[PDB]
Amino acid sequence: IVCHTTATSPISAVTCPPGENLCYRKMWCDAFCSSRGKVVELGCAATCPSKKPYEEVTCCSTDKCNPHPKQRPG
Amino acid sequence: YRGWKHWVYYTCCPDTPY
Repeated sequence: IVCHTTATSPISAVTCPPGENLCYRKMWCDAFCSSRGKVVELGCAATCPSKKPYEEVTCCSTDKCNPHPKQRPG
Repeated sequence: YRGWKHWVYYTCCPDTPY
């Protein structure tokens, strides 16, 4: 179960590895947010209790959860 | 003065491979 690198980028040398878990992705999204975000962050967690009212982090399991610069504005 | 800002926080303008 393998994330990409993160932030700016397509590539480097990857894996969230020994345990535990999930590619913990912060995404700003001001409200609304209509065409808004352009904010990654991520540096892995052990656990999924990020799920709350004014967050950002949601947990990021399964694969590469990783988007882009969201902005494919489209 | 200033130092300072900066953004954000954007994934804008990748990395690049090339």
